[PDB]
Amino acid sequence: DLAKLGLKEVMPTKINLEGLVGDHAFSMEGVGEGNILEGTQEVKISVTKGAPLPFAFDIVSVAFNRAYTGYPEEISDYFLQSFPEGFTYERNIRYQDGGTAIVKSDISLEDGKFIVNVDFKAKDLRRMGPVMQQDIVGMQPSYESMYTNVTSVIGECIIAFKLQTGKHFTYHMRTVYKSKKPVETMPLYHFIQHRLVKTNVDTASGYVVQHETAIAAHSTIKKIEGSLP
Amino acid sequence: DLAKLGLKEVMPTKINLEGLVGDHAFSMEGVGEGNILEGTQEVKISVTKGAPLPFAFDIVSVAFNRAYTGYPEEISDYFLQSFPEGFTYERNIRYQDGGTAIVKSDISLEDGKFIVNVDFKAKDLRRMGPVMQQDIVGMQPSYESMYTNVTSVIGECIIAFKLQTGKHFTYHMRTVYKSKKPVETMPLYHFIQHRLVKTNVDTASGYVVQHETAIAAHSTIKKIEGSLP
Repeated sequence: DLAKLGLKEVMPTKINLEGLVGDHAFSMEGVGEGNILEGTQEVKISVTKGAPLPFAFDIVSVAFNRAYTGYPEEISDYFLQSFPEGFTYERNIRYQDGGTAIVKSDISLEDGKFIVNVDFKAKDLRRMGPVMQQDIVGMQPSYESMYTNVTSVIGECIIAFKLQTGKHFTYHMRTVYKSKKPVETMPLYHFIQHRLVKTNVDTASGYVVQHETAIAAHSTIKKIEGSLP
Repeated sequence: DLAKLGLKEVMPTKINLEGLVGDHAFSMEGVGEGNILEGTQEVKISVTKGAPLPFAFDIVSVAFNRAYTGYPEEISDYFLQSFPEGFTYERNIRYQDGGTAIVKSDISLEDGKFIVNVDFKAKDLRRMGPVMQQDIVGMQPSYESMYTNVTSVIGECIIAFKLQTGKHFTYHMRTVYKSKKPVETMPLYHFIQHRLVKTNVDTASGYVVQHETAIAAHSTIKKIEGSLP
């Protein structure tokens, strides 16, 4: 199964991010590993150029691979089917205060390692908002709706940053994932539950270790017999 | 418990909707009942004025009461706490094609019956889109993030209409729910899983019976020990 696609159960990954938030350009690197059957991943991230960042780090957490998703056999796995070649995605983010972000990423398979190249561009961020004031402690778990659009897969989600005061600051994320080569079966409508946490925050070392768990599933509410749709 | 709030397990409900979509004004009525502990409801809806509607009915499904939500004891129930007085909500909807909708509703408790008065106003709907062309078969299940904002509760969700061709058409919904009187405890961040189905579609009678199941819960992914937030 995974050997036909050129993958193993525990894949290492290297991710290179080029970012531009407002007028601040920066570059970030991330090295890590994950399990593609259980849908877990853990990456250590550092800032190579542009330090220190004048915004909250957590806005680029979703930029640092849906191959790390736990898919049941009853739901077709688009991302694992996309390999050995990999897949790309274009992702639009609207924050609740009007700010926007655009994330374009390519995920390749090279020497049994997931090589991710991602470009992150944010604009119209409020100077007095929690992102620029860095009042975000982390992300809350989320549910991303996934459905088929001809040959692509669309995922829509509402991400919520928890704030120091206990309040929340949300954004709407819409991603178009495209396999680089044709895929046998396109998936039906389902959800991917995410939980992205920060397992280590070392400000003296300039490293942030984040762990994401992603589990694909249908709704746990049974559809009423003879009902539409 | 429920008797202190003036409620019973199975509450009947009457809902009156005044709507304006584009230049088309209309009025709709709905009579039904639900269980507030299990989080189920079923209402029969008809069009009193403005028939026939030139748009898909399913856009007003979310307008036809979070009191019908199954809440575990470990998650505080804002909506049931809001009673006997009831609660209001203001709801903003952005469709994926640029159209918008505004829903203002009041939910009162009168004679052991949920009396809902809702105003629905939609604009900028595409003439060649699935809403005006009526290509929608129904809603898919969803997950609505719920969190506290001082004294109000904010819920954010992505609703997906299934289309006749099998494709999907989504919209982003953000609702501010406000209890009419103070509430003892405000809830923590959680989700409400919805499944709104159509149990009966009788076009000859002009009636549509819809059933919603709503279950409140935390994330089913265990938070990693010692991680942030």
